[PDB]
Amino acid sequence: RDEVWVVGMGIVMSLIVLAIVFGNVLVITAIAKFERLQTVTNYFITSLACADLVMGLAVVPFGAAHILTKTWTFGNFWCEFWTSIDVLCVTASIETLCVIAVDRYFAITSPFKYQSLLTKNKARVIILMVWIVSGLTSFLPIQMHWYRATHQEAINCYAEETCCDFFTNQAYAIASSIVSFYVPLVIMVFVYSRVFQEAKRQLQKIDKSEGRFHEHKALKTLGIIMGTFTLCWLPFFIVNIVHVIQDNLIRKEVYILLNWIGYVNSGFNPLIYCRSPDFRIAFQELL
Amino acid sequence: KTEDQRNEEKAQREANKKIEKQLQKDKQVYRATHRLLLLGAGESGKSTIVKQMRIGIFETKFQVDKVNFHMFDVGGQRDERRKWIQCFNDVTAIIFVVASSSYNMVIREDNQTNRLQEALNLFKSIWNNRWLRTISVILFLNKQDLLAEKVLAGKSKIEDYFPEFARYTTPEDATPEPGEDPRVTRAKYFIRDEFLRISTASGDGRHYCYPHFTCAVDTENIRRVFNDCRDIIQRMHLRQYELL
Amino acid sequence: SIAQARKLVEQLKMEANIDRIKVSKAAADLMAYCEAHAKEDPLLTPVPASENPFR
Amino acid sequence: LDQLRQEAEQLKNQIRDARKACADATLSQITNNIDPVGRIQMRTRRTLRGHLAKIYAMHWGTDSRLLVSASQDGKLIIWDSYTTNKVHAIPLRSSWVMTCAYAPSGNYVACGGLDNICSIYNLKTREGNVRVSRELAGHTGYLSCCRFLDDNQIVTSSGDTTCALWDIETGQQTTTFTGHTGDVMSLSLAPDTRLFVSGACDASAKLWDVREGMCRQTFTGHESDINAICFFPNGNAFATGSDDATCRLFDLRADQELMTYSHDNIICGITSVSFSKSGRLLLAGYDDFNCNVWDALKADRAGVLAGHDNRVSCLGVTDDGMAVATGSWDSFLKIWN
Ligand SMILES: Nc1nc2c(ncn2[C@@H]2O[C@H](COP(=O)(O)OP(=O)(O)OP(=O)(O)O)[C@@H](O)[C@H]2O)c(=O)[nH]1
Ligand SMILES: CN[C@@H]1CCc2c(ccc(O)c2O)[C@H]1O
Repeated sequence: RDEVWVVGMGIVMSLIVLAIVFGNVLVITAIAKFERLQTVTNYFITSLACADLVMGLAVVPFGAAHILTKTWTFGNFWCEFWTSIDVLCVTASIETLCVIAVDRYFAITSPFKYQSLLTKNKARVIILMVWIVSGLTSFLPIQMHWYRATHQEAINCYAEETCCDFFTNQAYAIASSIVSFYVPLVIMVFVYSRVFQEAKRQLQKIDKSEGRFHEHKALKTLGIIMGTFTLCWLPFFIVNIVHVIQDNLIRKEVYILLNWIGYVNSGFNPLIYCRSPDFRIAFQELL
Repeated sequence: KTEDQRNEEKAQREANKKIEKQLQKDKQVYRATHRLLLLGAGESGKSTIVKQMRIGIFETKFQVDKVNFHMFDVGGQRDERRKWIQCFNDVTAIIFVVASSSYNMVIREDNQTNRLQEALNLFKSIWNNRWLRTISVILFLNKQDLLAEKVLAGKSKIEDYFPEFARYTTPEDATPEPGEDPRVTRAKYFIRDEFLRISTASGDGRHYCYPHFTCAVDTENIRRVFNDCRDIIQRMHLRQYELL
Repeated sequence: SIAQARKLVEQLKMEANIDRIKVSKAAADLMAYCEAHAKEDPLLTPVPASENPFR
Repeated sequence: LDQLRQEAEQLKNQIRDARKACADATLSQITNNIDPVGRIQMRTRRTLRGHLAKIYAMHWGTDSRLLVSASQDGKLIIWDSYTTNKVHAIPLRSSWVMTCAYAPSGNYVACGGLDNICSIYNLKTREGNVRVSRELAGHTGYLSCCRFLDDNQIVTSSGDTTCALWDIETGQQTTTFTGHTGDVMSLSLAPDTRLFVSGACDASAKLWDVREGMCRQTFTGHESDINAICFFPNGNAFATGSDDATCRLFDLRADQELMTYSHDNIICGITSVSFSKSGRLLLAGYDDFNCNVWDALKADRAGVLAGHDNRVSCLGVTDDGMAVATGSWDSFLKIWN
């Protein structure tokens, strides 16, 4: 009954929160403490870890109680604040992934000019720019009345403090979806296609050179990287676009379910982006 | 002391700053330059190759396509033992120059071995060194013209000096430039496969070898070096991640 | 041959004859020195935190 | 020639027997009732950064503050131990250097490398910093170590078997020391100015006399190359480290080794050896990314120094004895107290 549903969901949300916070803090401490892992590339990784730590600490808890209680206890100023924090964290993480992909592409396809282009001071500018861009689409319209729409059922929950829910007009939903998801997605696809072509070419050359005396790795490395992100974040943005266009097509429960499916991707990122042996060695030292 | 000591610190502190700026300026120049270590056996056309590549230790600096390369050649030691090899750990690649023509020739002292066999032993010693685990090698099998003349219309036979030539069968898949007699092709491919046998024995994928065929009067060597360095850096970056 | 061997021969002869003492006396002298200079050594026993310059 | 060859054998037998006769009792048997020094804990107090490449050599000044280091980027940097700021930065003619030294007077610094030239840089003029005062050339092999007898004269060791003593004022070899059959890798000046010892790729180590030029004695205990050497503060004993894990202690008066230091776990080579002021502690660097502290008298390990990301290639102890400094193939230096 209510005991059964409430009890089981309790054992899952707590595990999710603990796993996210533990993984992110472990990665951040590993980067900070040891000078060996300090590198130009790892600054993007620590930015991603910080953003996911903020999201796991902030949005998951308060949101968890809202579904379980069936009511929102905090007042009107905090519902908007929580929504803004959610949008900020999601956008920042998704864009940091694309920044990492572009850095890898430049490192691989231009071996001679990699050292000159990217420097320690240059990376800070990019990270600040992406954080400002993420903040601009998150806090500025949410703090204002731009996000709110005119639907009758909606006008109510903006008037009543009891129901905290997300109702938006078509323009903001479309703009946020395009800014957050699709533009990074096409860039990642093109980048990884070119990188895979380069890897295949090098393997063919080495096979021609030394085949007589002597593709799983590339497909295993990319398939994982692209597939986890696509599976975690693809359905939510398409249903977010759909539900505004078509009336009553998508139920609220399915929307919340896909939104929560999107959240859990934060825990997987430390596993995907920190498999290097240096990361393993360091973890043993503190642990 | 007291007020007086503070006075020294500001100049001294200005002083640390005067230096740090110069160090930061020099680091940018240091990062870009690529260093290649040039090594080989005596009388293997070393000077000819280094001269054609560009117009106790000798260093030559040249640039190709807005990229700076720095070269080191250390012939002063004359030493069979070699612990100066420990220094050259950060080199991008090692250029090895061996004379393919001198198969039927004798080292002057003790008649211990043919000149090529000693070169093969030296290459084996360098390849398996503990410090040089992640450094690649580029081979210039120099004196290609003389080998053809010594094989065609030459009394000397590869069979006597190298017994394994009879058992070896040339692969028909790989072919030379048009017009060459098959015999010289068999000779050069025997010379190359012998080096590749040691090269691929214990590589483990970290470092590779690129065998090239070169002659005295040529200018395409520098382009070959540039392309090989580019390939080495690309392969190192690919292996750094999990793709390759 | 004579030049090389003689040059050594002479050497070995020079180092052949030299006064020697038992290892016991040398060990006792080393122990006496180490015991005498034990207090002055800062590494063996840490000094006051304010005393050392680095800390 | 055979008769001369025959003589080379009888002399060896007499020396070996004479040495065996004097072995009244082992050193360990003498010292067993002596209480151990105990656990030793050391922590980093300063970290010095700024070098572009790895570090081969360093040498503390005669004062407890000053310090000098060398690297392949071509720069000598004279640091300040107390406040960790760089006083001088000097470029170099060649990018390969393997040694450095600091004069007892505190006015000159000498550096050498793969090029068979020894350079002497002068800190005193202070106009446009350092300038190359004296260039010393004439060897046929790379230089491995350089130390100052005095401001006027310097003694060097070469990759060629010969060692030489120079006069800076004229730049010519006053005396030449010969007798090794391999490369000479380290020499240390004794607290007594007259004598210094050498260690070479051949397992033999030798003791020379600067005035006459004659090798006083020879020690051949080791099995492989010797990479480091140092004196006991008394001046009557010296210790060596080799490629194998063994580090031994020799005695001048007894003309034979007294004790060997080794452990079952350790298998990497040695690159540095130094003593404390009292002489109780023997500090040795290792190819493995660590440093071990040995108790000379008890042959029992006491502590471990760790924190470097690569092999340690330099080590030294201040004259006052407060701190020990180590340099590694990582660009950074560390001060341990
Ligand atoms: N016919 C012919 N002669 C060549 C060829 N390559 C080199 N030689 C000759 O062989 C010589 C070899 O160069 P060396 O002068 O021995 O080179 P090195 O650098 O002094 O040699 P090391 O003793 O190794 O330092 C060249 O100077 C030419 O005279 C070639 O392809 N064909
Ligand atoms: C309340 N949850 C929000 C609702 C809308 C939204 C999310 C994430 C990224 C966006 O660009 C959005 O427009 C979701 O996390």
